[PDB]
Order: sequence, then structure tokens, then C-alpha cells
Amino acid sequence: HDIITSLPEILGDSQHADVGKELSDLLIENTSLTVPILDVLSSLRLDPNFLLKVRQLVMDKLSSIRLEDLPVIIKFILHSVTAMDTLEVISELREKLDLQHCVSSGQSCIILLFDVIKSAIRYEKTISEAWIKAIENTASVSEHKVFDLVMLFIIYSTNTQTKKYIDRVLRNKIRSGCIQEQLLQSTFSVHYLVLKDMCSSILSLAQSLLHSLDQSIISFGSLLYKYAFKFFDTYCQQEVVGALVTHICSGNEAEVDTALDVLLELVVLNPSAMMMNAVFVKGILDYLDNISPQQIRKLFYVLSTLAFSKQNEASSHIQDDMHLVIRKQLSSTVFKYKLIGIIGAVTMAGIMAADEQCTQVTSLLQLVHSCSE
Amino acid sequence: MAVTEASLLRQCPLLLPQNRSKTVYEGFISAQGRDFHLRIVLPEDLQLKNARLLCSWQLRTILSGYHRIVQQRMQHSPDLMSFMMELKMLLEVALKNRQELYALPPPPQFYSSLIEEIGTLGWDKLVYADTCFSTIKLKAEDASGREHLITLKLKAKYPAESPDYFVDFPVPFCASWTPQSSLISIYSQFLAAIESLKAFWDVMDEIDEKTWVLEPEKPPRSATARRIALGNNVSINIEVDPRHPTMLPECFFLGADHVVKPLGIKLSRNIHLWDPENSVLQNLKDVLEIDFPARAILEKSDFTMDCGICYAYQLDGTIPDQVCDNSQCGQPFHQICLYEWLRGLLTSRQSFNIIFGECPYCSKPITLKM
Amino acid sequence: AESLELPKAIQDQLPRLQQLLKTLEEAPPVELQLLHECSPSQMDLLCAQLQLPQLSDLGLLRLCTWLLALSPDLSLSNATVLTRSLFLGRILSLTSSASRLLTTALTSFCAKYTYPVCSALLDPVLQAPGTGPAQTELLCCLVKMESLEPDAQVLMLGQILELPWKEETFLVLQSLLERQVEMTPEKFSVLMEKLCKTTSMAYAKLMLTVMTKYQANITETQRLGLAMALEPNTTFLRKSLKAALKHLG
Amino acid sequence: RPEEGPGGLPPMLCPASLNICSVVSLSGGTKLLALSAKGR
Amino acid sequence: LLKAVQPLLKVSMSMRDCLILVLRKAMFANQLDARKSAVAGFLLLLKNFKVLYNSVANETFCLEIMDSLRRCLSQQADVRLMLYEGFYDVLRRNSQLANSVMQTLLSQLKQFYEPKPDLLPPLKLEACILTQGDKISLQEPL
Ligand SMILES: [Zn+2]
Ligand SMILES: [Zn+2]
Repeated sequence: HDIITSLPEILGDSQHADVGKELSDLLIENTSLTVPILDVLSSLRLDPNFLLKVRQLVMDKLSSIRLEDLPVIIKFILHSVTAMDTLEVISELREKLDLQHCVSSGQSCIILLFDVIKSAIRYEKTISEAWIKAIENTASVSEHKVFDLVMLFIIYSTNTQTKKYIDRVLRNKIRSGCIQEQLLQSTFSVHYLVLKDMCSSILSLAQSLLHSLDQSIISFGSLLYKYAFKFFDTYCQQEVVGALVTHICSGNEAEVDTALDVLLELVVLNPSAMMMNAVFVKGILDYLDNISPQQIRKLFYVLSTLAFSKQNEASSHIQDDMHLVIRKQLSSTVFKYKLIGIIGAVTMAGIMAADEQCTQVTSLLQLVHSCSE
Repeated sequence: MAVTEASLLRQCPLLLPQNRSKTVYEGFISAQGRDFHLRIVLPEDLQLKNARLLCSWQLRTILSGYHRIVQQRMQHSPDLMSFMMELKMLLEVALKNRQELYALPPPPQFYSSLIEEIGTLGWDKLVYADTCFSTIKLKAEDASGREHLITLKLKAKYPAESPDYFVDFPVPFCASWTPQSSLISIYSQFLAAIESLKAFWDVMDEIDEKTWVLEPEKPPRSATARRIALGNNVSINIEVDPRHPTMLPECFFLGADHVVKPLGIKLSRNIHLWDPENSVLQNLKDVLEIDFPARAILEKSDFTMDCGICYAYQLDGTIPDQVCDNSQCGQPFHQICLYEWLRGLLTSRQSFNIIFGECPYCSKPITLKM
Repeated sequence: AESLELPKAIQDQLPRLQQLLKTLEEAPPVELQLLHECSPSQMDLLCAQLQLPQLSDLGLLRLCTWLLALSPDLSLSNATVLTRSLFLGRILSLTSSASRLLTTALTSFCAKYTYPVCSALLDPVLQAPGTGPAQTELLCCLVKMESLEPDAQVLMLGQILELPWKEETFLVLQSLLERQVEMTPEKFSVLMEKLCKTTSMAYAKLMLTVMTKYQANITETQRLGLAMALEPNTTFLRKSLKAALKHLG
Repeated sequence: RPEEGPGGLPPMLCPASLNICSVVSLSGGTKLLALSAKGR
Repeated sequence: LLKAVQPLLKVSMSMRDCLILVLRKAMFANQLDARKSAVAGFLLLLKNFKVLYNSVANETFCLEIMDSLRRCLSQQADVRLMLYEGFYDVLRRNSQLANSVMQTLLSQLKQFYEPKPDLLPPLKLEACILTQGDKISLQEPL
């Protein structure tokens, strides 16, 4: 390892090619000494033609390198791109890499990897556009691997000229029946440590996904919100809930319904976390002009189910406000409001009954009975 | 060999058939330099589904637990030769697990050579030796005049393998053990590492002397971090590089945001005046252009230094560090207490790693960065 | 042709085993515990019907992972059958260096079942004709495992000594001898005897390593034996060998 | 202290007592009654 | 850039020793600008700092830089030119390497100055100029 790195100070400007050749001959022989050889060979004086051969020569053996080094090799591969060869080499790379085999040990090195990529595409634009084409153009095979999502996310997270392009690609992908749960499932289950950094991007996506039609799209957006809230940190959780609130309130029917289903998922998954962001959830009630009674049923279910967690009677606030809005709707000639108050009240009552509770339910139902009489 | 006529001899030499009809085998089975008594009666034919196998009580105590596997293996295994090979492997595994049980040191080579070598060191050095003579501990002195210990743990075979070296100091200690080397060799290496790291000790000693070091209280020799207290209810925590101690350490400031700001500003503007020929304190003093208190009164100065929520010091390692940005409160807290507090309240809003809220005592804008 | 029957439970549970194994390529199941039911002959028949040699490398690693988690250890003989079925064909098919996943799988499996794996795969790969770098790199990696305990290293040495000696044997032996493995004088004598009986640099490196790290064990007869095997000048590093030899005198 | 790998044992520097027996105080150390081989 | 970021390199030594790898490697890189900028950075390291841990390895490490620069003294015009303008500033801070600089200059000067009186062209002006098929360029600005 020592003598090799010392090579270029020693040799004159003549007998390089044969050394390059001989070294390439060692390179196919031994994988242990990929990195230092490549270091030297980037430093010596060679024909461009020899380089390209060595590029292909390393890339066939790309699976074989022990993990630690894999990063630095790609560094080489991705400094060693022209404008014109971009898409072949990228397509090959995209094919040949795995992320499946590798996995503190695995994850750290992968993280470094993705750093290297991030760097590469930050500091040279063409890699980005070619790379997406190398997923878009490989629409054919259903078998797409953990990698392709992660990379699309990353590029969305970075340079923002491409966002529309990514969005179009991701729609065409979803309708086409490529991109699906089990992919996203394994994505967020394995590569969380990468993705956590790039929440913002995920949601600037997810908002764009739900606004369209085609229930499979919208369900994909659902899964985004779900895992986003499941696996990240607090700030992300808050942004999730806020976004969902937005989705409900502004809303149209499909979107709304999905969003409410998601709400249900969030609360049943992790109520404890949802409780401290219940506050924004409550402010929906200021907006009911838009919502249909079915939706209302789910909405009050959510709110009440959150409310009568035993520890946050400190914030029985929501309980009082819901009692208030019940009171106001029931107190109306208009059947359109009457039904809302009725359903809300009864549904609330069902939830609190898992004897002050008994006093509440009795008073509630007697009032409802009297109004509906 | 291929056939079970010589292969059996070669793989279990000490099983001698007693009977003419090779039906009674008797003798010893070998495993990690230990011969165990064994007697293996076959039926009239060569079948192991049913066979007798009696042992020494030594072998029973060593084949405790694995009773089910051998009974099972007798039925599943085709030949006797293979049964012996397989039985040996399992006995190997069993003893390899019971190495807390079967461990001994040879009297000749060992005890004498060790006494010679400790004499070769000198008896001013040795401080501790265990009654099993496995562990020993040695002492050395800095040129600065500090005592540093080194623990060695010795096996049955000391000169063959490396002895387990445990040392305090914070850089990873690397000991080139040879079979020819001895305690004096590693000792010289130990002093060498001490004299290399000499500067780091000198730095940390100057800090622990002339400053109110706070939270490595009674610091070990391994400890590289130093939370220094300065002024009142504000602190600077300092991490120092052992290889380059005199070089600038990573440092930042806890306390009141309105109080901390002129320290960071003054540091930033004057940091070029940092000079790595002086000491850390002698540099910091003209860099930050302030002095430290030298034990104002460090156990109780005049402040209920408890959390003012939990009213304790030392919650789970954590110190009162998060304070108010207010002259009238200045109330310290813990990260945990103040977090749980602010996360409850309705007024609080969370940015990325920050929560803004009202100080419990004075209801003024207080920031917490996780 | 041998008309062997799988155990009743095995014939019955064979599709159950095959389903889960198929699933593995896309906590161990109770199905794997049935492996302890098989005789070695039965294991041989079962592995073939399972098509264990046709798993992908990923499936192979997962299966090895499962086997390492299996309650009590496999007997030597059943483990041997499994080892040969899993890796022999794959290793012999290697042209380029073994993939990262392959090397990892093999080395991770070796660590627990050291003797069965080494004895099953070491001999036939090295004795296979046209064995090349692609094969020897894995053997070098095996002998380099930290998990290859000193006694297991001794066993590997004993096994290597029985092979015919060619350049590939010299490389693997040098790699194993690099760990400074202890040897009885009898085994050391066998090593030296085979050693003393030449034109290649690999043989020179092997000879130099033995002459330098095990100098304390080298008798006068062994020194002369080394001297004779080094005599020709085609060998590389003749002078250094000469120096080491003179140092032993 | 599973139980004990090696048998580590100190003397108490008392002589050859045959027929030891213990009364457990837990009050204030442990107090045994021995009969020394010399008949004491 | 490097001048701008230099107050970092004053403080933090890990940054320096991580930069040194990049400079040394770019010294041999096949692009021309690689050595120009690598040179530049080298001069910026020797200009602004004494220490680049004992103050014996400091001097030897500076000398190692200067030795690589000694090789650089045999290159094309640009590299030598930059070295020269740098050397004044290196002196005007780092007096400690005075001698190791000045001999280094005089040697290279004494290639193109003749020490005998009563030879009227005391400088070999052709020897300064290399010609490779009618393409004719200066090396070593005297
Ligand atoms: Zn507290
Ligand atoms: Zn306050």
C-alpha cells in the first residue's frame, strides 16, 4: 500500500502506459487494492482511452468491493464523466448497485455514499437530469429496488429546477403500477437514517400527490404522510398534522376522505405524539361549512377519541369547545345543522363510555332527544 | 483413512477394542489436552439406535445439558467412527463454554518468571497484585510529578499471549506485544505514551487548579471535556484534542442569550490573537478578555442552584444549564424538566430543533435547543 | 439410484420447506428444526430436492443467517452436506472475484461451523483443476477471519498439509502462517518436510515467512532442507532468503 | 456472586479446627464454635 | 477562496492536514491549473503559518513543502513566477526559513549567471528560452 502511493514521484513521463496496463492487470487480479490504485491512476498520465476501459473494468467488479471503499470508487466514477457518456454509465451504475446486500456498520457507509452522490449532483448539473432519465426510461421492469425511490427523493431535496420533472415522473410511475407500497415500505424501514434529513421535500411532494385524482396516487400520498409521521422527529410530525389539517379544510371530497382516514391512522398508530399537536387539529372545527355528515362522523370520532385520553384532562379544553359547537348546531331549525349536532353528540357520547361521564352522556342525550322530538 | 479400520484409530487413538468381536470399545477420548474415560458397548451388530454408553462422572458433569443431543445423535448418526468425531466436537464446544470452569496456570514457567520480571522492574513500581495472581497493577510518574496506573491481566500463559492492558489515558493505547517482550517493554511503551501526552495532563491540571471546573467533578484521567464556570450562572464547556492540546479547543457558551452574545462576539473578533505557545487559560484570558472566579464558593455561592421545577441538582447526569434571558429570574433549569414543561403549554411553538416559550417563574421568552 | 427414502416427516414437509425458501429470495421458522431429523444420507437427498445450490446469493446469506440462529448446533456430518451443496458449485463457477455478498456470507457462516466448512470446501476447490485467483482470494479471506480461533487455525493447517502442493496451496498456507499460529514440533516437522521438497516467488515468500516467524523451532536439518530447496537462482528474493538462512545459523 | 468457575479461597489464619459449627448472629459478626485438634 | 477561508486554517489543524492531501495530489494532476493553484495554496500555507505536536516536526514539514517546491523550481514559467512573488511574502513573515529560500534562489540564478569577469554577456539568455519546433517560450523569468 505504501510503495504504490509513492509511485508518481519516482517514475518519469515515459514508462507510464505499461505501468497503467500492469496496474490494471493487478486491478482485475485483486479487489483489496482498488482504492489506492485508482488514487495513483488518477494522478499518473494516461490516455483517455485507457481510462474508459478502466471505468468499465471497475464497474463490472462493483458488487465485489468490500463496503468501506465503495464510496470512494463512485467518487472516481462520477468525476470521470463527460457530458456525453453520462447516461450509459449512470444507467449501468443504477442497475449494478443494490443497497440490499450491504446492511452502524452498513448504515454509516451508506450515508457517506449518499453524501458523495449529493455532492456530485450539487456540483455538476448534468448528472441530475441524466439520472432521472435512467429511472424514467427504465419504466419497463416492475422489479425496481430500494435505490430508485431514495434517489428520487434526494434529487427532489436538492436542486429544485427538477421538481416539476420529478413530480411528472412519479405520477407516470404510480399510474403505471410500478411504484407501490412494498417498495416505499422497505424504503422507509431501511433508509430512514438517510431520509430523516429530507422531510421538507417529502411533504412538498405529498401535498402535490393528493390534489390529483386516481385513488392509487392518493393512497401513495397517504403512505407518505403515515411513515413520515411514524419514523421522523417531532418537527416533521407537526408538519404532517398541519398539512393534513390543510388538506381537510381546504379540501375536496376524495382528498378530504383520504385525509380523514389518514387522521384515523395517525391517532390509532401513535396517539401520545398526536395529543400534543391536537391543538391544530381542534381549530378545524372553525370550518365545518364544507364537510359532509359521514366525514363529520369520522371527524368527531377522531377528536373525541383523542380527547378522552385520561392524562390530558388538563386540556379538557377541546371537550368544552366540542360541547359548545354541539350546542350551537343542535340549537337550529335547519335540519342540515340538526343532523350534524345529533350525530356529533351521539358519537361523542359513545366514545367517552369506554360517573361524571354518565352525567354528561345523560344530559347530552336528553337534550338531543328533546331537540329531535 | 477411508474405511473405519484405520480412520477410527487415527481419529480416536485411545479407544481400544477389548472384545474379539469388535463390540466392546473402551478407553479415553481427547479434547483440548484432557483424556476422558469412556466405555461404548455395541449390540451384536453395528447399530447405534441402541447401544450402551457409560462414562466417568467427570464426563457426565461435562456432558450436563447436552444429554439430549448425544441421545439424539446416537440415533441419527450412521457409524461409530463418525459418532466419536461428532461427540468430540460437542465436548469441545462444552468445554469452550466452560472456560470459567477449566482454567489453570503452570507452576514452573509462570510464577518464577513473573517474580523475576517484577524484580526486574523494581518494587517501588508495583502497587497491586491479586491472590490468583492474574491481575497486577503498576505505577509510573510523570516528569510533572503525577501518578498514573496501568492494570495488567495475565493468563495461565503470560509470555505466549498478550496480557490484558487497561490504562486510563484518553488516546487509544497501542502496545506492540511480542513473545520476546515483557512487562518492562510495555512499561517503557507506557512511559513513552505518558511523556507524549504530557502536554494534555499539564493543560487539564492548570484548568482544574486555577478555575472552577464544574461537571467533570473529580475528573478521571480519561476525561477530555471540561465545563468551566465563569461570571455567574453562565458556563463554557471545552473539548480538547490530546495530540494538539495547546491548539484551540471546541468551546461554546451556556447561559443568558443577552449575556452570552458579547462573549461569542468578542471571541470571534479576537480569536486570531489565540496563540498556541501559551497555555489554554493564558490564551483564553487575553482572547475572551475576562477573568475566571477561583473557587468563589463552589459548593454554595448564593443561589438555589436546583432546577426550580424538580428542585434537584444531578438529574441522570444532566446539570442545571438552561437559564432565563432575564436579570430578575436568572433561574436555571434542566433540559428535561423545561422541555416537558414547554411541550405541554398552549403558547409554545416548535421550529426544527428549537422550542420557544415562557419561563415558568417570570413568563418571559425562553428558548430551548434540543 | 441408491433408493434412499427421505424421513416420513421430511417427505411430508418438503413443500412447506420449499415455500419459505422461495420467499427468502424476495427469526428462523419451525421448519428448519426438522433438519436435525436427517441422517447425513437423508440430508444429501433432501438438499438436492430442495435445490439449495440454485438459491441466489442473497437467499444464500439469509439462509446462512437462519442456520446460525438454529437451536442446538448441527452435527458435523449434516453441516458438511449443507456446506458442500451451498458453496461448492458457486465457488467453482467463480471467474471474477467473489461478490461482497458472497465473501460476507461465506465468512459469516465459517465463524461458527469452522471445521465442517473448511474440511468440506477447502480440499475440492484447491484440488479442482484450473483453480485461480477468484478461488484463492476466498480461501485467503477465510484464513484471515478474526473468528478463526487459534485451534481452528491449527485444524486448517492440518487439512492444508494433506493437499498436493502447488502455487495456490503456497498462497493460502502463507496467508494462514501470517497469523503466527502455534505449531507442535511434529506438525512443524511435517510442514518443513513438505516445504523442503521451487522456481516461484510464492514459494520463496512462504519459505521466508516460516524462516522468520518460527525461527525458534527450526532445527539444523530443517535449515539445511530450506537451503537446498532455495539453491536455484530463478527463485525471487534469493539474497534475502540467503540472509535469513545465514541468520538461522 | 453462574455460581463459580474456579475455587478461590483464603485462610483465616486460625489453626486446624476439627468439628466447626456456626451460630448466625446478624446483630456483630458471625460467631462459630470450634474444637481445636489439640483439645481446646 | 483560500485566502478568504484562511482564518480557519489558522485555528484548526485537522483542516490543514486534510487540505495537504488534496494539494499534494493536485500537484501531479495532469491539468495545468492544478499545479498553479496547488502552488498558490502551498504559498498560502507557508505565508500565514509557522506551525503546519513538537516544533521540530513543524520545521521538517515546512522543509518537505519547500523540497516539493524545489522540484517545482524545475517547471514551466508560470509556476516559477508564482513561486518567486510568493517568496518575498514568505520571507516577510517567515524569517526562520530565510536561508532555505535564498540558496534555493541563488542556485537557480547561478544556472544563468556566469561567475567570471571579462566575459561581456554575463547571462546566457538562450539557455533561458526553450524552443520545441518553432514554438518558442520563456522558462525561468530572470
Ligand atoms: Zn430538573
Ligand atoms: Zn425567567
